[PDB]
Amino acid sequence: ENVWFSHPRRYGKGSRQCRVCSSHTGLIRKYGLNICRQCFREKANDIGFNKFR
Amino acid sequence: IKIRITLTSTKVKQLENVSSNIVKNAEQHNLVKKGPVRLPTKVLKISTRKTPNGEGSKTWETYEMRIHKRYIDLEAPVQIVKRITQITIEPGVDVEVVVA
Amino acid sequence: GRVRTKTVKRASKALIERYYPKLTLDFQTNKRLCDEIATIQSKRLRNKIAGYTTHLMKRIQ
Amino acid sequence: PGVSVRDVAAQDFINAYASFLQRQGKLEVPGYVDIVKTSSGNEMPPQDAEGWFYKRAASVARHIYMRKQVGVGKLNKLYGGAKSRGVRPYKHIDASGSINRKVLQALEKIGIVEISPKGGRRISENGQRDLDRIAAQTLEEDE
Amino acid sequence: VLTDQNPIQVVVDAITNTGPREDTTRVGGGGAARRQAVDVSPLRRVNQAIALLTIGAREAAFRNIKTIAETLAEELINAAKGSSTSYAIKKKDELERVAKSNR
Amino acid sequence: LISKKRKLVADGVFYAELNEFFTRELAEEGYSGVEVRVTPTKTEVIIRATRTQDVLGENGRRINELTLLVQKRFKYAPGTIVLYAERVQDRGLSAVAQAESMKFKLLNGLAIRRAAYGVVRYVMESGAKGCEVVVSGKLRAARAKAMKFADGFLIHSGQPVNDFIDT
Amino acid sequence: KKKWSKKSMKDRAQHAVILDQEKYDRILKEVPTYRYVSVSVLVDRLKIGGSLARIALRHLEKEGIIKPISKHSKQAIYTRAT
Amino acid sequence: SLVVQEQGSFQHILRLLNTNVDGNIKIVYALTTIKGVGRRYSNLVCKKADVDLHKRAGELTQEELERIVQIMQNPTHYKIPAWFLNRQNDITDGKDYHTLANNVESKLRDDLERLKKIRAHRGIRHFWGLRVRGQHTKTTGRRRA
Amino acid sequence: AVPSVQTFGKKKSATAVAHVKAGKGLIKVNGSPITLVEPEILRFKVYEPLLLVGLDKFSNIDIRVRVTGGGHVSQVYAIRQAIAKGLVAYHQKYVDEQSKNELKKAFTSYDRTLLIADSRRPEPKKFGGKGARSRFQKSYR
RNA sequence: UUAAUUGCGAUAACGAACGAGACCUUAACCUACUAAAUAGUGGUGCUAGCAUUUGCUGGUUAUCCACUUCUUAGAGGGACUAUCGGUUUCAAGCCGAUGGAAGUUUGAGGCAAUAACAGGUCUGUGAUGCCCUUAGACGUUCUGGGCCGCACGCGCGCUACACUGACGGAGCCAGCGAGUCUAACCUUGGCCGAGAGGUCUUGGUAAUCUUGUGAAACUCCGUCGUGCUGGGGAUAGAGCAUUGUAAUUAUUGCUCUUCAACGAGGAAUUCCUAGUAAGCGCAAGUCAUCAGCUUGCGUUGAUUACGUCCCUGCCCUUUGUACACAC
Repeated sequence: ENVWFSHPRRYGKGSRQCRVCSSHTGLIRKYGLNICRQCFREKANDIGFNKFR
Repeated sequence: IKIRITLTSTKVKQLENVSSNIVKNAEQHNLVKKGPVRLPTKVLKISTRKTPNGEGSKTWETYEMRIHKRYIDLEAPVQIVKRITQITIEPGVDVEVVVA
Repeated sequence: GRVRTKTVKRASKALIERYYPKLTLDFQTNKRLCDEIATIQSKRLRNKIAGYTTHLMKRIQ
Repeated sequence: PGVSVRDVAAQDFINAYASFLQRQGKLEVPGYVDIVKTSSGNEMPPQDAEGWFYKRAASVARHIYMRKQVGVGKLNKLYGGAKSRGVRPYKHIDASGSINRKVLQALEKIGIVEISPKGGRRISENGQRDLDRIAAQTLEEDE
Repeated sequence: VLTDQNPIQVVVDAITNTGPREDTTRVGGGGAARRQAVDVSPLRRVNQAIALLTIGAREAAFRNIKTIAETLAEELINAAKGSSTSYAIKKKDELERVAKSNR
Repeated sequence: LISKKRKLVADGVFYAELNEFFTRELAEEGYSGVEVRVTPTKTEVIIRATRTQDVLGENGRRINELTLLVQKRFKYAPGTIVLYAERVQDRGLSAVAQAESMKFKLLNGLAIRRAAYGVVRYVMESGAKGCEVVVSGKLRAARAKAMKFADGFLIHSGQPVNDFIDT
Repeated sequence: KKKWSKKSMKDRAQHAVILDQEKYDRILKEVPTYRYVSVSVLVDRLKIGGSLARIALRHLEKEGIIKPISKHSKQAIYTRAT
Repeated sequence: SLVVQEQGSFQHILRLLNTNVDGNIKIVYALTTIKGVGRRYSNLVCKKADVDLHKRAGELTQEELERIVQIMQNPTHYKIPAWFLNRQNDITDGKDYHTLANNVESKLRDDLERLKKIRAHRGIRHFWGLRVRGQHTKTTGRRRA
Repeated sequence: AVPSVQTFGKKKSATAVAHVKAGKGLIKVNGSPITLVEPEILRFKVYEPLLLVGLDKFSNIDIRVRVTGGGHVSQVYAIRQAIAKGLVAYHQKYVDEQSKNELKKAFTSYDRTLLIADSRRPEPKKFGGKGARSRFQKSYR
């Protein structure tokens, strides 16, 4: 029908989801990562993000 | 024709020898050129809490990554874009040929 | 504190064990000689190894 | 000698150029001089009342002399300041765009600042000579 | 302008005239409280002298028409000549008397 | 098109997505790692595994299927990405291979003590200077306790642990 | 509730806001005896409000007696010029 | 020297717009006592009246206070911006108004009563005594009763 | 090829380069004379290198200094350090040691900061406080 | 003795391993190398203003030439407490003075051992055993409220309680970092409006354009005056705009007006040894819009120790124990 998904999710948290688990709440949109923070820690050393200091 | 070799990577050693090989191919034959220009490194930094939950003392992190950018400026006719175009590419670093 | 680690202590004694005259009574002259003798991966580490060696070179006199 | 706008202190020159702008008010006088607050950050209108327009024009023209191209937003950012947002902490707030626009256009009418390429304004050729002549005067007034 | 000598000379004699010579210390050890008098090093004498002069003029300039400039000037001049109206001189009297009583 | 900062962030995500897909699909093939080499137009993705014969598989349909699988996912063009298959060297010094191997032994029903000590003996006989495996969870009871099987020496702090130890 | 603090100023002795005559003779004959004069000095001893010392401090500086030893930001130091 | 004497025309207290206007202070700030006139509006009124801003309230000639007073009761007639008034586009008629000492408080009660009679959210909360702009009240606004 | 030398100087993050060539005694900063500072109190602090030894050595040189970065006092400390090093550099390409060595001794005899830059630099901020050493207010109960 | 079971040495113990240290990153130094209109510098032409007497201040990418001091880097150097004088079986080392850019492991972080909590999380996971449940479902989805609701009690924070001030003019200097492709981001410039903001365009996938982020605190001229006042802006009334399908228990921004507590804070308690505290603003994160928050950055920059176990806690040894879920 036309009422199932008529709500306009294009300007908020409901319009964005993780590419790994599609989790809400905290995400990392910086540099267009679109990944939530807690699994970002697990896969941090896969994208080239290291920790020296 | 103003061929410029742009190189970006995260590994300094692999990007260095690619420039060295490109500059060593340049100083052979004649190929009057401009040497490696050392652009400032772009250091990404995403600061995140270590705790996956909300419990725990405030302990933040910083996952950083350095991008080294160097461009090589060439100046010669077609008789070297049959020759320079033979990419000396190692894993990591990339090349973008730009003319004029 | 300036207490030297056993790593630089044992290596310096081993250097003088077989190289009496090589390590001269001055720091700068034999500091590079220690690098030429032992495989040291750190400039800081060989600097301290030569410092203790030179000091031991002075004490034996 | 070789005196110029850079061979003078700021306070003396701006007052001197304000002095040689009030004596003959050739430039202009906007209709809303006595009701502006110079910004949304400032809480009160300037207390100079009668003047304060040639004083700004003197400061703007002197600022133009040492630079090449500026804009009305650039003047707003320069002439702005911190705003007391109540109990909230201070924050930088740009000045009133209309005020700097009227000053900048007024400097164009007399012939002291004109438009420049690559955008923005620039000191005028007649503007440079009279502004430098001001410096030769203010130094010798104290002498 | 007032008290026409060299002001640097006035500053140095003021701090030498408002630096405590005897002071008390904590010795409570074990038993509620108890004081005990000790001596003051020359370095601490200068540090205490400067601190007393600054706080006295700062407090006397609190909610008062007199600016900190004249308040500092009056405090230093009065302490220079050893008058009782000085806050620093009065404080030096308190510390010395307290140490003298608990000697 | 895409700025350099976003481009290198995207390819690492491309590496992360590709690595996890291969790990979940070729787990039974003794997958070890991947190298994503990029070159203009064509790009090559070298796959490291032990059972390289099964990695390609049945004349090569599976490796062609894997090439076609990442084809539609990553929105490439026909003939732009080619999947390779390189045999893993020093298989006894690849923690990823041993971690998968231990998982299959535990899933089959092999004894934990025999499997954990069997793999560590295989590791150091291959030419390693130290190994350590930890098994934690509900073992032999309901309350969870961790078991540690180790031999040799293992540094735990500094740069060299990242430089040397693979976890 | 409780404050544990005092609430009182003193007794505001409000004085001249516009310069009068009976004290105009006072100022011209009383400040030339000030070894140190400034804004605050005649505020206390001569008992002068806010916007009259600044005019009076500008008065004698331009006209006569006291002289600019150091007139500067928020402090106009003048002596007993004679 | 910008020194002038006084003859006796100084009055220590004023009374404008049916309210107490204390003297001894500058005219720009002595008019702030009127309920509904602030620092900016008083500055605007004094500026258009040409009353020599650096003048005490007591040292003001009577011919200038009426000119100030008339501007208070009819600002829009004396070239005052339409955006410099407290009561803009009145709900009764729509003409730009300016409430005064007694008008500021009285008109305030009328609009609350209009809000209350219509049973709006702002009207009922005003009668209740709570906040009407949406502030939190869990930890704030305690010592009110 | 006209006589000239160049130097540099920093205080916290500023830079100041003095192209001290051969001239008639012009000391300018950003195109303005030396007498126009900005703090108007540290004007004698930037006047320093002019007055420790005398103005006679300054009569055959022109010091042009361009400054960028830092606060107003940092700019002042950049200017004084640059001109002090500019004076020695002019004496370190033309003039004798007796001119230079007692020049370069007397400058440090008064204060070492004229030639030697301040080694202290801002420290990085650590999590848990507004600054490096400072921490947020912790409480119990 | 050391920050350190870090070393000297002693010694039924010898040889060792992990941690620490070592190591990595960053901040400092390089007038020595490689260089460079996406960073600059000087010079040659074109050109402007002041004085012209000899100069100074400028503008100018196709006007070209030369350089890398400042600007960025890559490969490297430098720092080891070096020497001397005291103290120490005269050993580890410590202290003072004798270079330096750096002599509190050069400063600051990263990494960070064995064992443990019956610590936090099934509301991160398409990781989860078990229980409940699955179609008027406890799933997903639609509409409107709610998480903000206040008699009251506490914890982080922002404004202050005015003259070292407030207000109005001028001077007016930083660093970190981010920014649009098949989207609509950072927006320069011109025009309109008191302002918010609107409008027509331009530059930028980035040291290049936003931006020299012309930031604020700061300083100089004035207004003011010791006044619950020109301090302070809670509380409200009216109007003007932006964001969104939607703003009403005002998102926020702008203008006027109302101008309340607060006059330095009681028992008690938090942080801190150098660019550190503190004052000051900026960038980024959450973001369609909304900072009083957090993570970082730079600006101004004190006093006070160079010690102790007195209070609150920690490590080792000796000793005592009716404790072992262990004062």
